[PDB]
Amino acid sequence: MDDDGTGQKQIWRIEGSNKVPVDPATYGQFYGGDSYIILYNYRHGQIIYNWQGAQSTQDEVAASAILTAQLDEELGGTPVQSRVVQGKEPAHLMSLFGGKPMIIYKGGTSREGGQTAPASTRLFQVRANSAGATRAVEVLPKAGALNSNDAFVLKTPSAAYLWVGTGASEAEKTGAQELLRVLRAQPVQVAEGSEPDGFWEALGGKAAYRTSPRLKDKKMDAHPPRLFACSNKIGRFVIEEVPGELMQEDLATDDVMLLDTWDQVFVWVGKDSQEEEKTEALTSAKRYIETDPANRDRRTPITVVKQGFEPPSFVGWFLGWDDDYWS
Amino acid sequence: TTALVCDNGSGLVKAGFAGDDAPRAVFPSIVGRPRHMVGMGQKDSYVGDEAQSKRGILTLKYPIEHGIITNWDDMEKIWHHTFYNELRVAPEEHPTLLTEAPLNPKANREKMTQIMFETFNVPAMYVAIQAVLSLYASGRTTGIVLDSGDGVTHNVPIYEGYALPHAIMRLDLAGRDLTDYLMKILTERGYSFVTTAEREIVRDIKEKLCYVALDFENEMATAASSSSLEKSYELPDGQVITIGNERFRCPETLFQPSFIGMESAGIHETTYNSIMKCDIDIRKDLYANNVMSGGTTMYPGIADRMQKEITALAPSTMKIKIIAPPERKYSVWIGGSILASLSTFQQMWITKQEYDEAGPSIVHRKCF
Ligand SMILES: Nc1ncnc2c1ncn2[C@@H]1O[C@H](COP(=O)(O)OP(=O)(O)OP(=O)(O)O)[C@@H](O)[C@H]1O
Ligand SMILES: [Ca+2]
Ligand SMILES: [Ca+2]
Ligand SMILES: [Ca+2]
Ligand SMILES: [Ca+2]
Ligand SMILES: [Ca+2]
Repeated sequence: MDDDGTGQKQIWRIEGSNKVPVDPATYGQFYGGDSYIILYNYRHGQIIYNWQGAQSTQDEVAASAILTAQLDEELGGTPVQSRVVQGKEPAHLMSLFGGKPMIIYKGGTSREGGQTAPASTRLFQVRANSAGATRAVEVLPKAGALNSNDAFVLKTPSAAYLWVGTGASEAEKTGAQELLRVLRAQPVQVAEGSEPDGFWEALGGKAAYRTSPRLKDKKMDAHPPRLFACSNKIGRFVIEEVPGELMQEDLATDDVMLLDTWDQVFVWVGKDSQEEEKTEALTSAKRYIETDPANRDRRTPITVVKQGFEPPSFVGWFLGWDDDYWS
Repeated sequence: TTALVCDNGSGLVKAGFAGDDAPRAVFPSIVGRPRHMVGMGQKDSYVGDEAQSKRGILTLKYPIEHGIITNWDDMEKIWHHTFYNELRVAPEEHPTLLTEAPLNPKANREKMTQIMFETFNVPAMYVAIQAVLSLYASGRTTGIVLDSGDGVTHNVPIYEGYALPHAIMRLDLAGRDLTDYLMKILTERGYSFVTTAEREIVRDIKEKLCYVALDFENEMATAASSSSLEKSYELPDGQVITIGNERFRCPETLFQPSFIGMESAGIHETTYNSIMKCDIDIRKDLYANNVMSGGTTMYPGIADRMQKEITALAPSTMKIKIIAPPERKYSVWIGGSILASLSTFQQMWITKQEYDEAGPSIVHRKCF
């Protein structure tokens, strides 16, 4: 099976000890700190997506998995279950919104604290991938959080803007607006490298963000960056490509990562990694090149970054980072 | 109205209240009894911690062997003590969730249900499949679970929340076995552990210094070439003994049951065997969702090893993933707690009214 997404769908959101419905007019939006269940009827059986937000607790996740099964049972167990974790949504689940972007807010109902309060002034990193799939992830309203390769939205009850990075693509331009409407306010369409003095004020700080000649290249949609996991945990060195969208989670604290942005290759060493792992990663990074489609630009720099000390030119490739994460 | 959750293991009883993140009470599934006067009010039976700390006037018995209840009278002792001594509640006042082993015989489920209703007069009850709970605990409803504890090891294929009985594998080698074996080898080493009181010493040496080698033969070699693998363990009398290669030889048993006289294959083969018993369709999902659970899956290194071995049995391409929750000593209990806290359970319960009308049988249609 696989259709538009234009079909009829029902979305729930495991709150405390119950799967409570989600206002149909906000279907698109989700709280990255909770778990949802969504029933979708194709356009020809059904399928249930158990979407587990990145910051949702075990009690929720566990709950959300049980209710997904119980729902499947209740409907005669004909529908298909599909567990998806934040950031790794399948193309289809991603289309259940007529083309609107998938918005993901900070927080959610930590049942023993209830629904958290929006903000006071917030920012979103709006990124999309090859197939146009777009995401708007809420991030801390800091200058250091911007990425020349995406479009951001800065709502600040005082004001509000729609910053658009050099390399930002249409999809992100579009979805950037959709997010503005969705929750309310008119921008101040500002492009990168020519921004007002009061945009920098919303962020309250100075700037110096995530940027690099590759990040600023709007032709990335040719050689997309790729993340590799390099581990020798099984007794031989092996490299696995990291599917889905590059997220801070994807970095194996246990091993050595390869972030090949074509014009350069970051070798990311996990804190608890192994020297032999780093070595072979390098040996390989240096060999991925040379076997070069000569499309392989001259002598690409190989750079080494240690866990917890990654530079902006590296972090700007991960959908929503979190300085405090491995701590 | 809070519900009780009970995971009766072969060697441990984890019990508590639904909603809590952890058992409130964990204690040996043992019931003692005079080995044939004492004071006054001579106790016909002591249980758990208390039946251990002593042991001199006893036999020490195990109501559950290899995941299955076999001594029901003594099992009731366990359930009472759980109810009235550890949890400190009265059974008639709380719905109760019990756990069971993968292929628990239809006769056992009934007895279990009968006892809970006719002997403890509970309001309502339910029985879950251990491995399945551990899977829920991780947020999955599909994948193959490895549940190795104190008396048994199970390979349990789960797809969309339901275990696949034709594909389950039972291996009667686990916790206790490995402990006892560790006594044998240590004894051959020169030190002497034979006594039951000493059985417990060894158990701690097992949970603190054993590990699974990535490559048993290399480790064997290294252990024999230097002394880099050796560890010092201070006994209670102060004597310090050094356990070396026996650190990994012990749980090496898992992968080579051959080491304790068993004919069976290793936990990696049974896993493969099991996966291959399931539809060719869901086998990918299975390989990506190896969820470990149980005390015996806590050995440092078993996860990776488990990955190595299966990677060599599975087809060249398969993506292998081994999930190893830190909390895995209590997956079963946790998941059960969470499952019983859900508002949807209220309806799933077996009420006493229902039991009075239908009788024990009801457990087969109500639980599943
Ligand atoms: N760190 C550890 N390492 C190795 N084994 C451990 C560790 N901690 C606990 N165990 C073992 O786990 C077993 C008890 O855990 P568990 O709750 O799985 O027992 P159980 O559920 O009664 O066993 P089963 O489910 O087979 O009936 C014991 O044999 C204990 O030695
Ligand atoms: Ca189904
Ligand atoms: Ca939450
Ligand atoms: Ca972009
Ligand atoms: Ca490693
Ligand atoms: Ca158990």
